[PDB]
Amino acid sequence: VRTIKVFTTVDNINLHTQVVDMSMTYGQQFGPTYLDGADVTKIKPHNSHEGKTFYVLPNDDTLRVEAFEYYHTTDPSFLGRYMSALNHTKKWKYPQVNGLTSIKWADNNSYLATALLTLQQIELKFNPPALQDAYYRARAGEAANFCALILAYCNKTVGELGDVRETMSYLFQHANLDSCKRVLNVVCKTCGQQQTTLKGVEAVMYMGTLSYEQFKKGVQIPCTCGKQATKYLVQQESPFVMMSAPPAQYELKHGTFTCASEYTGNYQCGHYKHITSKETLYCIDGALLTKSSEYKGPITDVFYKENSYTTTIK
Ligand SMILES: C[C@H](c1cccc2ccccc12)N(C)Cc1c[nH]c2ccccc12
Ligand SMILES: [Cl-]
Ligand SMILES: [Cl-]
Ligand SMILES: [Zn+2]
Repeated sequence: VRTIKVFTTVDNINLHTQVVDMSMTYGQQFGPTYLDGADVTKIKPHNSHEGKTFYVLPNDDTLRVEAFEYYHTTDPSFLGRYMSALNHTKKWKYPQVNGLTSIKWADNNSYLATALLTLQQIELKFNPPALQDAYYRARAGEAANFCALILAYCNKTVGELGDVRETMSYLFQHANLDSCKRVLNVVCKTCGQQQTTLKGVEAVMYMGTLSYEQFKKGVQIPCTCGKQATKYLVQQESPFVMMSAPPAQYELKHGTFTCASEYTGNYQCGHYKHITSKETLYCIDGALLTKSSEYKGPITDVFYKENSYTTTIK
């Protein structure tokens, strides 16, 4: 009966020394077991595994508390889905483009690259240590854990096409946006006026207009009475806002926005690029950079900086 010592973990923070029997598979001793994202459940220990860290499923109360404190989910499939994604994302390339960590195109990942670039330019604090830790690694040029976590949190698999807005909506649920506040006023000539207050994620996302300036002046929306009403922004307290709309030709102007999602294609099949405003306009398309003084193209999300806005409309 020969043995080696290894560490098991659910979080890569808390390591648990195990003595393993070299004549049994990891799966027989631990249940589902991963080594650097690879599924080694049906593999027998190797002398070179001595002192290495293996991920296991949280199969006791100690490991369940550790997994919940790290990932902020009790979903028992999570660790498995993370590890399966990570097995592929650790093989992607993470180009430095204009001081930002991007992703070289692979496995329909344009929506993920656009989300990754966006997250480096808006002010957001994630609540799960897993997302905070992986975000810092992605900033340091190694975004594999961060991309695999995004896929697991969004219940998406490597290879699937995706929507930046839906990705941002899920990630914003795991961010501290509690103090974000939005006040709206809607004016219908038939129904009269309606003031509402939104908090949290709803306070920073809007669907139907790209222009923050037009949101402040008033946008036309369908009223429940079948007429068009005017909705405008009374008050915003947030460090950014995200303005989305079905893709349409749109002019982006240097210095008037943080960054933007360009989308070419249809609802099922298409490709994202990312536009960012620095000293001029940069278009980042995975590894590919192109720069211009002006931009006109199919835009679906625009991000703006904010702190505190109050309308002067009385
Ligand atoms: C930007 C785009 C989109 C958003 C909203 C309205 C649109 C209308 C026409 C064409 C595209 C539209 N996403 C990716 C499509 C999309 C949404 N959810 C998805 C889930 C998987 C794959 C693609 C998608
Ligand atoms: Cl793509
Ligand atoms: Cl963070
Ligand atoms: Zn009305």
